[PDB]
Amino acid sequence: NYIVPGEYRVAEGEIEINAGREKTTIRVSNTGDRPIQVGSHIHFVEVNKELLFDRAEGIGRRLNIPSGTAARFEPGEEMEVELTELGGNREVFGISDLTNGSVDNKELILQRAKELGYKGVE
Amino acid sequence: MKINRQQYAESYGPTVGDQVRLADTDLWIEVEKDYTTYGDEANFGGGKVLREGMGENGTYTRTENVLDLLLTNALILDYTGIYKADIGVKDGYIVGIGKGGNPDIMDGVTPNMIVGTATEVIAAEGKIVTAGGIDTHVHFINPDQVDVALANGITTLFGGGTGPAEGSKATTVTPGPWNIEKMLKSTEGLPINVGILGKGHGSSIAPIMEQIDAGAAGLKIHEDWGATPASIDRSLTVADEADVQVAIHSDTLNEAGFLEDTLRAINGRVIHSFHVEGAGGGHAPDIMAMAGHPNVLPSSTNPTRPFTVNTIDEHLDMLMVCHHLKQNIPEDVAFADSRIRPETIAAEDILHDLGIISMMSTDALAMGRAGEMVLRTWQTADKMKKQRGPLAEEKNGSDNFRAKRYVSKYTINPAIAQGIAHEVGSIEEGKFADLVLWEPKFFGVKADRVIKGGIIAYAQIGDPSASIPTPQPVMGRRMYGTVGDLIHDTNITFMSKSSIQQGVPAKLGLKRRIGTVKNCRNIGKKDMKWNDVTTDIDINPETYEVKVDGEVLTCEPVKELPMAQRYFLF
Amino acid sequence: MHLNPAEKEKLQIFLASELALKRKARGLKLNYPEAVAIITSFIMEGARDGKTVAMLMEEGKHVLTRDDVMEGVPEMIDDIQAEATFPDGTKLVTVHNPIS
Ligand code: NI
Ligand code: NI
Repeated sequence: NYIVPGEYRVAEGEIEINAGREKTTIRVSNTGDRPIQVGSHIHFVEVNKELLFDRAEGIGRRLNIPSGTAARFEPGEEMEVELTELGGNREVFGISDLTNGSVDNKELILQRAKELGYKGVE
Repeated sequence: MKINRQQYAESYGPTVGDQVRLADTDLWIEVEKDYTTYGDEANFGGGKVLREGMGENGTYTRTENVLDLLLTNALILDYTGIYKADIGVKDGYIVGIGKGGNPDIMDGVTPNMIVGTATEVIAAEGKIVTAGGIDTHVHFINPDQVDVALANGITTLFGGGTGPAEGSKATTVTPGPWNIEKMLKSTEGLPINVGILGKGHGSSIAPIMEQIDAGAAGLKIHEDWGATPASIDRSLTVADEADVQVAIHSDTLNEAGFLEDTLRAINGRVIHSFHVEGAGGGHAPDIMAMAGHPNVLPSSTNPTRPFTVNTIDEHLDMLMVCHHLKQNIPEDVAFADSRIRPETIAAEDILHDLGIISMMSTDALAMGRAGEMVLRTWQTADKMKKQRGPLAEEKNGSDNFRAKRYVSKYTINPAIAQGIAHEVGSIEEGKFADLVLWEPKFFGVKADRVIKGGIIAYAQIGDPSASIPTPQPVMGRRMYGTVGDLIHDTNITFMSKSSIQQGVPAKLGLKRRIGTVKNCRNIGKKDMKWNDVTTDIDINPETYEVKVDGEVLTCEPVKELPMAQRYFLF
Repeated sequence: MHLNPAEKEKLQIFLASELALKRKARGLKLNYPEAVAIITSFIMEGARDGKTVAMLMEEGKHVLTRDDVMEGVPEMIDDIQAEATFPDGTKLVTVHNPIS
């Protein structure tokens, strides 16, 4: 019968974030010398250049992590990260200036990434 | 990706089905629906979602659906319902309830709630957001009382007064066009929405109506100025022709007639009954029967809310507002006995719980407390939940119906009564951005934040000379929304249609926003929210035994209440 | 005295803590504001006495116990932060769950 002011009585079960979206699992390494934290909603092909992964897999995708959380990559280490598709109009403007438009133009995005030497571009 | 409900409630706030306890009371509010998409929640901070190229859109300008303010992950408690949503505010007006974010990368974003370069983010996660309380019974006596209202989530003050004057100390009346103009000029420095009530007394139409033409937002009929049937008739005629509300403080002495004569004078017209119970003032002792009429909108002052052991003893010595009494005079002692009847207060508790009394008010500094309307409203709600038990419409062990019924008693019902519902009163699209953010442990006691017109006007904030805002002394403080010419843009001065048309704001040089008082004479008891119950109330002239539909009305006073010594130093 | 507004505000904390101590002396259970004031004044007095920030952050958890405050108060006070003038300058002290 203990009472605590402003306490939650949450329901039972869990809740799935980003339901009904395609999921991928990719291997990401940090070849730099400083830690790199990646946000939940940032477009994954425009992440730091020092990040080594299959960049073509990062097009139209973001980290499938709880909103507001980040994934940490220490120097010289590798992680398995789950990526989920973006939503809405599927357009990305800004960040690294790699897309500035619809994310469907894959080959143009990889060409731009290779122009600035992003690691992992085939 | 699984997330347990505890972590989600800790991060973004309670979701559908999660219940929150209101302060230290026994009331649990359960979220009915959520407008956000799981995994796409909007939050602000380093590495969070709302960033350029991310949940914030860095392409569109201000005019292209980009908001001016976004309250994120808010827990809206309103007469409409209890649900989780994000609030968009543009130009100081609520332009959307739903999911705000970046339409290019997010799913289900409300089209007009795009987060852009002009957006300012306020984190409402873990907080309860309510509409600013409306106070229709305010005696303008002390300029310091405004903050006392703001600390309790009150954003509109309706009433009259010219300061610590006897007529102002007794009645909510700003008598005369000159005094109305002076008070309207004075309101330029009050960081709160203001409505001014005139003197609704006189045998002729013109003296009353010139007050309305001068800027009065309504009329007050008090027994101190003489509540004769002629005054009621003239005031109601003026209100009907000018479309303003009339507040009645009936004749306690029954000098010119009983309650039936007053009802005949009203003649089925829409009137607002101040302190309908009677202890504050009214026809001794059957005034509360007014609460049973469809054309009467009943309210109730706070000092009798709820019924406590000390309520009877405290109220005896506070009667001096109307006129002073001596303890050894046979007549005035009899006046006190017939004025404070414990049976009427016990019945008023249940009437509030039964949806018969529709509104709540302070009637401040005139046998009322300026900053206890919400506090005493929720204290009454908790006491009635403890005594009468759950209502008929309740389900799932939640108090959603009771919360909706009691929140309407000081948010939307006063706004509908005064005709200002189109601007303020509830969290709806197109309404003024008057919001109050409460921490669930301080809900109804201290307002965490008070935002007026899209700008934070009041805040429970700490030391101004620290590295961060949190360190002690945390106290209520006026924010940048009450500094300089900004005080003119975040506040509304409600005035009559005739005064607005005549150019009174321009003639007086008023810089505040001007609100129109309209749709007052076409409403009734059924227009109230969750409190549209009309019945017959029998008050015994001998024993003051209040009866409804043949059953007695009484409750036992409570020695201990929530929202109490646990929170207040004194 | 040459008082900036900081001292004017913190004198109120000192007065509130003095009232709280007076109430506690007669066996009263402290509520949220008296407990907050007492821990804040203890922090400030310790800072004046020359204690380091770490020492104050430690001992702030033992000035009041769960039995000296009313029902539900310890859960209300998640943390207490106070800005005080240590010998090296003005510094911030944060005590997490000061009532155990
Ligand atoms: Ni009155
Ligand atoms: Ni009054």
